[PDB]
Amino acid sequence: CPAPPPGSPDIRAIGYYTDAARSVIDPRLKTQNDAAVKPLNAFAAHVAKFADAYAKGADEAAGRCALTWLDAWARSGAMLGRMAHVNNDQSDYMRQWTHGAAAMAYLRTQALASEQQRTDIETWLKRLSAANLAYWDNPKHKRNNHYYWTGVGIMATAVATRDDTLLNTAQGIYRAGIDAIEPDGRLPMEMARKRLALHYHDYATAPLVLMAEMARLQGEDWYTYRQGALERLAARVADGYRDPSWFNTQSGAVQETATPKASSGWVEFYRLRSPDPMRFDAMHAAGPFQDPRMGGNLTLMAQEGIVPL
Repeated sequence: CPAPPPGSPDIRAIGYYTDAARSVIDPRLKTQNDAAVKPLNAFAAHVAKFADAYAKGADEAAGRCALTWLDAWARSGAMLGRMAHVNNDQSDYMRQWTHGAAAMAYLRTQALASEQQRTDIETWLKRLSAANLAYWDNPKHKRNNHYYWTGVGIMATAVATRDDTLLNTAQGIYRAGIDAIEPDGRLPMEMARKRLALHYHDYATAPLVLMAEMARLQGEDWYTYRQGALERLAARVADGYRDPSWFNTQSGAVQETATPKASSGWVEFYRLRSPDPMRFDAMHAAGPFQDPRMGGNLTLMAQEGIVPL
C-alpha cells in the first residue's frame, strides 16, 4: 500500500479538441491535459487496483488500502474547490469521472471501513454528488455521455449510502439516457462526433449499463424501463465494430478503426442481460476489460459481482 497522492480541492484540466464536432485531438493539448490531471487519473487507477486485488480474496489489506486513499482525499476536501476553466469545462468532467471511480472503489471495499471511515468517505461522496449534479443545472451544458457518467458516481454513492433520494436522481440520469436513444438506435449527440461516433456511442453505453448493474445490487431490473431500447443502442455498437457502414452514413464521417477496450467492457455485463447474447461474443472476445472509472476489472466483476463478499 503506497502513500496517497495529495487531494487538492482544486482541479485545472485542459480541453484538447480542435473541431466543433469535438473529434479531432490536438496532441499538444492532450499531453498538457494528461500532466495537469495526472493525480486524478493516478488516484482512480490505484484505488481500482486495490479493489481488484481485494476481490481476488484473501487480501483484506488491499481493500483497506483503498479505504485509506479514499479517506485521505475525504479529509482533504478533495475536488470540492475550484474547477478551473481554461478553454472548456474539462475540470468538471474530471470531477465527474474521478467521483465515479472513487465511489465505485468505496462501494466495492465498503465492508472493511471503520465508522470514522464510513462517515468521512460517504459525507465526501455525497458532497461530491451534490457538486457534480449542480453542474447539470445550467441548461447550456448538453446532457450527453458526460451526463451519464455523472450517474456512475451518484449511483455508487446512493447504493453505498443506501440513500433512496440519491437512488432516484441516479435513476433519473440513467432513464434520461435510455430516453435519448432514438428508434433507429442512435444517440444524436454522440452521433454528431463524426469519426468518433461509434466510439462515443460505446462510451455512452458504458455508464448506462454500469448504472443498471448497480441497481441489480438492490434487486431492481432497470433494463425493464423502455425495454428493448438499450438493446438497440448496444446492438449498433456491436454492429459498428464489424461494419461501420451505418455509423459512416449517419455521422457523415468514416469511423476510426479501433478495438473495444476499457470502458467498452460494459458488454461483459450486458451480454448476461441481453435477449440475444451471442451477438456480443466478438466484443467479449476483445477482453478482458479493465477501467478504473467503472470500478476496475469489468470482466471479473461481471462474473463475481461488483461488490466482493
